[PDB]
Amino acid sequence: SVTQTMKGLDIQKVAGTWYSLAMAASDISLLDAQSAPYRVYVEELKPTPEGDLEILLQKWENGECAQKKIIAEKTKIPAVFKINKVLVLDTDYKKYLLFCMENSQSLACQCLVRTPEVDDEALEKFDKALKALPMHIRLSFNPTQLEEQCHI
Amino acid sequence: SVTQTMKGLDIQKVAGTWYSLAMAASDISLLDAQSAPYRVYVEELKPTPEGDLEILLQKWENGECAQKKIIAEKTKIPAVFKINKVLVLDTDYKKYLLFCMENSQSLACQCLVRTPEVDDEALEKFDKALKALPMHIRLSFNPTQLEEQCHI
Ligand SMILES: CCCCCCCCCCCC(=O)O
Ligand SMILES: CCCCCCCCCCCC(=O)O
Ligand SMILES: [Cl-]
Ligand SMILES: [Cl-]
Repeated sequence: SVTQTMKGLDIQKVAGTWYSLAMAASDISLLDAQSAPYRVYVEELKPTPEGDLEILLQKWENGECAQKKIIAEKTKIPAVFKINKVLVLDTDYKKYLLFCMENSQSLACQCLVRTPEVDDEALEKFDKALKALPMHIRLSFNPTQLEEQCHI
Repeated sequence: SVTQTMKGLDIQKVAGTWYSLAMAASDISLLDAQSAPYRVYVEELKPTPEGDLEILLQKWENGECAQKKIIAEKTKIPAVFKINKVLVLDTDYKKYLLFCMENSQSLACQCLVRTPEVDDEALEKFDKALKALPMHIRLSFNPTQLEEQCHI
């Protein structure tokens, strides 16, 4: 599984606007196509007062880019949420957030960033985090693509 | 461009059987689909006595895995061949070979290995080599997939 988790995570401080700067997955089929199952682009995190996590994302399907609203239910553990588990690996709230989704084992991780900008330090932390994980596909987006619906 | 090249390359010593262990590209569309243009799997390098390079590869197209024979013409420079330029970055002849293809700028690099085995040292050299290059997609294959036509 994923052996890395943010201690003392303040879910309220991750609210707002994020960009899916990089994505990686255990299996090529999870991200290879615009419509692959883990090819989802984060737009906004809406934490509830009850401590759950409403996610706004983009997902390409039936040939166009759909906006989708998902709920990740809090758990026993603070850096873990359920839909499929969502684990928050690391974040500084103001610049970057790393997270992984795992089922059952299918696994996908992203480097979220606050601005439409290539952040090398945050890409570095993502790479370090991935070293320990059995990834077979990695994608990254350029600033033009970050400002486009479904990163086209 | 690519700023890395094997000094003193003995083209005759790269003959024989190779496996496409990892691939990376400047643009997602160059490797994302089974039929993407730089998604080609090396099977065998046949150097000519004239010093050219006959390549046997697999390429998925019109829904099946085709065997294709290509000629890379030698140039002024020994670690450079022409079809699109092919640059040999590094090789130890017995275990791994790193190479890049560039046009015009579209760029794709592979980590070839001699055996159907995950070679971490060779994946490390590939990563180091890629750091200096503007890659946005990376793929890697497992030993089951290395023994299959078109790595399925
Ligand atoms: C705390 C960060 C929340 C991470 C956002 C995850 C959004 C996608 C989760 C499930 C993706 C899917 O529906 O395939
Ligand atoms: C010296 C190593 C030779 C490298 C093998 C390159 C094979 C593919 C080159 C062109 C690929 C294509 O046809 O798209
Ligand atoms: Cl729980
Ligand atoms: Cl020449």
